[PDB]
Amino acid sequence: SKFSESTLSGWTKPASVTEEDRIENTISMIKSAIKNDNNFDNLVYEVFVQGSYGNNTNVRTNSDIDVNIMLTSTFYSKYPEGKTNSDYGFTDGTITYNEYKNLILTALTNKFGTGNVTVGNKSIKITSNSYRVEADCIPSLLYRNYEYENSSSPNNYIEGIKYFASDNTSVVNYPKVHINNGIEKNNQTHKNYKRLVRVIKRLRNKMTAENHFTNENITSFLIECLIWNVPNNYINDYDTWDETIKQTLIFIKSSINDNSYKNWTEVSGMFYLFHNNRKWTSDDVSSFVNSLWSFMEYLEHHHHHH
Ligand SMILES: O=c1ccn([C@@H]2O[C@H](COP(=O)(O)OP(=O)(O)OP(=O)(O)O)[C@@H](O)[C@H]2O)c(=O)[nH]1
Ligand SMILES: [Mg+2]
Repeated sequence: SKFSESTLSGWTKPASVTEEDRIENTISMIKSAIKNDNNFDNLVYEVFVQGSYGNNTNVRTNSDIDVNIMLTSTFYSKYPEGKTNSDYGFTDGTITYNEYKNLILTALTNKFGTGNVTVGNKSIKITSNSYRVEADCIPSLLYRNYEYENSSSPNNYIEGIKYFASDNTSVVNYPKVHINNGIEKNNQTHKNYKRLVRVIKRLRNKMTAENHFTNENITSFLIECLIWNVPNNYINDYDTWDETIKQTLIFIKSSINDNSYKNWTEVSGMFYLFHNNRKWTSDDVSSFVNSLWSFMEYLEHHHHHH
């Protein structure tokens, strides 16, 4: 490629943490907002980091931390066919999602101030200078998937999250499963899986910045999922980032062309990566990979002259 091995390696680095305790302080301040609100006293819930910070795939220190505030004493379920809540001894919920969200908003408002809480479509932004909290908060309910492994046992399920965007469309994710699977792949690749994620994100940004290629449907989450689908041998068998990226692009192109991409899941394994309601298409990813291939000049220009 046109980039040195030193340059590529720099672009694999985790984003610097200019706070040392940013994740810690952020989780702790949000937890404090909830725990001191008496209206949560009888509720069970978890405050945890998801997205790029939860996966250690963040490439910019300035980016916002995604914090899930997940209710678990009331939850949603996916059952095997023909089963209902009463087959598992459950009610339809002692609190609705909107009631829970409004409690969360009150707690966050009391902690951070009404002018520093903004409700977006899929998250609540906290911009608190006083407590140094810059975070996207996702209030969710735990989602108990009993169907995936066909569990009739109330305590055996795959754990996800579910919430309703501000337009009331349903969103189901499996952030903890995603995190666990990404840790596993990192362990199997000598920590090079997440390094590869980070350098491909930085190269996407560089292609946009330098007017080579721009496609708003190529999200960071998509890039992480694409790289998670690269077989470990393409990461473990090479001695340079140049060659690792080269083989990654060859593999993704081949997999779109031979339709095997249709079996790829997101990192959680719980949804397919490509389908008709994703923001991206296979054409988008083909274009992205082709553009990266050209940007990196894996086909060297004539006489090494651009
Ligand atoms: O489970 C998910 C999570 C996220 N997304 C989609 O990914 C987009 C970002 O959602 P996230 O903010 O959770 O992803 P991320 O931290 O890894 O990436 P960045 O913040 O750096 O962008 C969102 O706009 C959503 O479209 C999913 O499709 N499924
Ligand atoms: Mg994010």
